[PDB]
Amino acid sequence: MKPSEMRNLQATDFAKEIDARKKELMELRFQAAAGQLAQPHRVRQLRREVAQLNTVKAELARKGEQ
RNA sequence: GGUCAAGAUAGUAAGGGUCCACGGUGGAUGCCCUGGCGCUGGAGCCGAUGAAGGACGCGAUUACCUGCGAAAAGCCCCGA
Repeated sequence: MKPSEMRNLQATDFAKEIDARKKELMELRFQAAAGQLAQPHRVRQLRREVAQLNTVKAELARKGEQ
């Protein structure tokens, strides 16, 4: 989610922890339009995760090279 | 009482007038402020690591605005 158990992983996993959510974030987005989205928040969350799932990855891009 | 004659005179308002009562219209007036004006002082550059100012977007529902910008009404960190 954010702690040292987020970065904890592989760069590729970051992607996996990305390209998988936006796979949920889709089926969700579909549901909505199809009517049944009972997890309005899920959306916002899943989303918020992807944010972190990059901000971090991005924090590395400078720590270990400057 | 009456009839006849001669006189005189009022009343009704279709509509109007003045005044009062009560209303409608309309926004003056008074009180108020979520908005302005001036002077004093403070502060005084921004931009190819891409401005100024904008287009299209982001929301469970979003047309206007606001904040942002696909990491999209927000993401990390430090403090409070």
